[PDB]
Amino acid sequence: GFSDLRDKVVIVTGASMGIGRAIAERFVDEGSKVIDLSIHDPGEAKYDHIECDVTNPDQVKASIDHIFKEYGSISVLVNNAGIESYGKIESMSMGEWRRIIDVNLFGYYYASKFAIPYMIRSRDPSIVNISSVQASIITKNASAYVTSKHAVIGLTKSIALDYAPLLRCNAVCPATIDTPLVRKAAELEVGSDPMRIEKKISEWGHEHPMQRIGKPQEVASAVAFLASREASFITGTCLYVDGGLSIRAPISTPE
Amino acid sequence: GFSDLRDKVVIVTGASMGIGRAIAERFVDEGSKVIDLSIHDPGEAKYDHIECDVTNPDQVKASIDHIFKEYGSISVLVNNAGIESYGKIESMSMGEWRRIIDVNLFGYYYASKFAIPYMIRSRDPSIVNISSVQASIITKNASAYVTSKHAVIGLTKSIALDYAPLLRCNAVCPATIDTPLVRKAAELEVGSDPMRIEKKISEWGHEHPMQRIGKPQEVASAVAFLASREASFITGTCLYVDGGLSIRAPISTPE
Amino acid sequence: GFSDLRDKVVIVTGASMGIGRAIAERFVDEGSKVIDLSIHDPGEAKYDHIECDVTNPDQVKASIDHIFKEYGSISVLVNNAGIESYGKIESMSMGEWRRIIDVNLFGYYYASKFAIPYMIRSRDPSIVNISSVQASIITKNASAYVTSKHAVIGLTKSIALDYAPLLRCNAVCPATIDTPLVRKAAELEVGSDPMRIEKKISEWGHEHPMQRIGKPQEVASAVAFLASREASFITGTCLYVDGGLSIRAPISTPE
Amino acid sequence: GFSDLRDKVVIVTGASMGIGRAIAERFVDEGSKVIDLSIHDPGEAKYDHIECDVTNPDQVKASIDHIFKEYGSISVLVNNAGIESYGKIESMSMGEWRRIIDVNLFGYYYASKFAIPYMIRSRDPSIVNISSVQASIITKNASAYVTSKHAVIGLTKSIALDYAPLLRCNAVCPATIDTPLVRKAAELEVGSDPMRIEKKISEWGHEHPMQRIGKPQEVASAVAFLASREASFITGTCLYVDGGLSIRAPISTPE
Repeated sequence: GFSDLRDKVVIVTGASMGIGRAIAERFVDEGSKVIDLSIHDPGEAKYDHIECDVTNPDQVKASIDHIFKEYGSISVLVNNAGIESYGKIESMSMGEWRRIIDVNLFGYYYASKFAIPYMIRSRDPSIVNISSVQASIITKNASAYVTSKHAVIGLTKSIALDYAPLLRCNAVCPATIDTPLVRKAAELEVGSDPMRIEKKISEWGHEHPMQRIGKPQEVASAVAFLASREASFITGTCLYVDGGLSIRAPISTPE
Repeated sequence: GFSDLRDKVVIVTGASMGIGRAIAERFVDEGSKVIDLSIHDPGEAKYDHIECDVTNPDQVKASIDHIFKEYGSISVLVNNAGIESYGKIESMSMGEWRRIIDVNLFGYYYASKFAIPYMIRSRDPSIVNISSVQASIITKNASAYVTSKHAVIGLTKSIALDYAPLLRCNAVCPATIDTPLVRKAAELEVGSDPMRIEKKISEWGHEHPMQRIGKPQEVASAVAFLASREASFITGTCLYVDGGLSIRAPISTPE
Repeated sequence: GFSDLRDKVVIVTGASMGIGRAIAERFVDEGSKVIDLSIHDPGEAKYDHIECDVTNPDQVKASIDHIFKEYGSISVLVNNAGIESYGKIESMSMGEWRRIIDVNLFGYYYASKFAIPYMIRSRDPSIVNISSVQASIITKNASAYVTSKHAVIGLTKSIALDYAPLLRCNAVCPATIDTPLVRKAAELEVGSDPMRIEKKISEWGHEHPMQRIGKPQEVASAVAFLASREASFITGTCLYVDGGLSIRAPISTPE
Repeated sequence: GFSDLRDKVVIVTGASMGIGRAIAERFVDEGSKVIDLSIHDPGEAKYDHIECDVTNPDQVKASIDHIFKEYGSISVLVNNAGIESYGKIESMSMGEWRRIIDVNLFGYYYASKFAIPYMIRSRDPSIVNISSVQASIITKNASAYVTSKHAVIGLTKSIALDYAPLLRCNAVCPATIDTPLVRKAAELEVGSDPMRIEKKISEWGHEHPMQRIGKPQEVASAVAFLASREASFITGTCLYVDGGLSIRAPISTPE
């Protein structure tokens, strides 16, 4: 582990499930003081939780003031809350398309905007944004999702450049990870039959050079590294946690 | 020139000045039937113009519907309309930040969403999105702008993947170009002295390996190429027109 | 076409077949004075040919002096000559691995090294290096090939930076193109049966968003553009001619 | 620290000084059994050393064979040995240019080629190649160096794709780091005045958003992370340790 994360105040958005939850759980294991900002209840959890809608600037600011005055500081902000729906730019309603941008992008902008003034009062604060391997190689009929993930990269670089050297800001670009959302994605394609869903997830896993999809904990490992002093000279980049997906051309060669 | 562009219907957003105007004029010179969609009147111009605010999806749709009925088709759409304001995430109001995203990203989404259905009714239609070199290397205190330009790359890949092989979609990533916006950016730093401004612009020029800033017609050449059949197997990419800016590290070496 | 290429002296290496030949043929159509530098005879061709081994620095220099003194100048150098063989870093002999680097990299370095002193005496000389989409997304068991293609990108950037603004240097990154080499690649996998080879090539084509492999002429179009004045502010980049291959993740989504 | 590294056999090339020495010392601190393969003796060090010229494949193979017989396995290989000389493609002799490629690229190919067969006999082996920020943004008159660093990225992807999921392979892309090589690079520009040298180094430091150059231990932190199980789903990528250098455009904006 990273001993410097102990006792540090860490905020994770959208951590009541999946990747966000594995991230919150890793920081708890690192001895940090973790606060989950999300609309859903994480139920039984080793970390604190605050009902908060990341797209509601008034709720976000208030939740961040509560954390700072209650804890005394904020060292790490992990922007993770996000969503996805499918459809061509032609069929998906404009409302649904803007909503995806609002959650996946504006939610990061709001949390970052209000947390930064408090974070820079701490020693070496760090922000980690969860993007996607789709900030590079993309999927079909995911216009809004793909756009928001590219936008997150731009926000990450600009925050990194605007606040260096006091604060660092990096992104994590995961490929297919074993989460409920990915489970839903499979289902929306092969039905509710959980065994077919397993064959589907397996097909995706085999497209990754590592021959399997990733685990939430593996994304959390990258987040913990980037948030620690071990990444002291690392800022403005995306650490790809994709089992080699982004460097693989789907073209066979003689074996 | 690119002969296949003659007589084809080409829509260019924000073509009343700068890069947009240079793009419209190049297509006119190619013999294309050009329509400018912007809020400002380009005065005496060889291309057609329709008053249109790209952040208004209803006006965008109406404008595009009208063009199709009046001209019979739409083969090329060039999304160029954009704006830039400066400020740290903490100082720029949320409204202004959001307004930059509205024009720079949603404007491209709206124009694309409504033109595509018509475009796929023509032979090998093409869309070219003007992004920026800042889709890779960025400037300070330009959070909203930088974010919007990264987002445009995502939208570009999505459209390219969603509609290939029927329609192609690419972007152009310009570095510093001689336009009113850029002259204004310099003025915001050095004042109205045409001598002190030329100095600031010459400074930026010397930062580019080509030792000068680009000309609008140079960006227009890249747009015409990508919109033409000379780029029939090119889709989903960004053609950098940056005089080498994006590949230069600002670290001296012996000489 | 690009009227500025007329009467210009253009050198193309490895142009007795495939991509290199389509490139030579395009410049001839542009009215340029084309000279093919290759070890094989292009037979009946509308352009000049000089028996030359690109890996032989003495042969390269001599061939370039012959061209310059005979023609009076050199405006464009297209480095294309290359090769490929398959095998894990473990099985392929070291001799075969170095040979691939020698042809795909050192051959570009030699031709560039000797042509540059003559080119910079011309107005706006241009160099175009043929790399590959594998300078980004790669194939398996192609260690030496993939490495050489990444190296070509580095050589391109450095030549661009070292000689700007007098001379420009760019690369073209093609994906699967209909060439004899690609035909051989298929065969080495599915046998000599030309019909199975067709089903194989078709499978590759369908992996590209454009749903087909590229044509040599389409690569030549990109080369002609980059070599012309239309690309006057373009230097140090790679123009991807990949039908969208490099931006596509091999992950299905709900349709 | 990364507990899984304790007791594992780690080979580091060019670990007698600078980044290489910092990497060896970090692994020693992790409890690993470290062996340095270089031509220079690291003097009194906690890690083991074997006299070895990485451009000699026979000596590399012999050294690696010996390590495996003496230690029982090899879990990590860190390719770091490298050199840098400056000069325009026209002035640097072909021999020196080629020598840079021999050490910087072939040295990595040789060490990897001979260690891999042994490495796949251990549990989750890992290779980390030290590339450079110049695999993206480059410096002038560093043709061979820049070319070699791009090539290293290609070799890295290939190894990653060829041996996944058994073995992982990633690279680290360091910007300016405080090492003897860098101090020497500065001296080549400003002389031996420790005051004038510190000035040159401070100049380079201010070019990085972090406002300082990196420390060798910071590069070592990234290497240890990638070599550990904390990066089990990370392969084929380059982790940039550049203090933000690669995402900064050298163009001023109002403030």
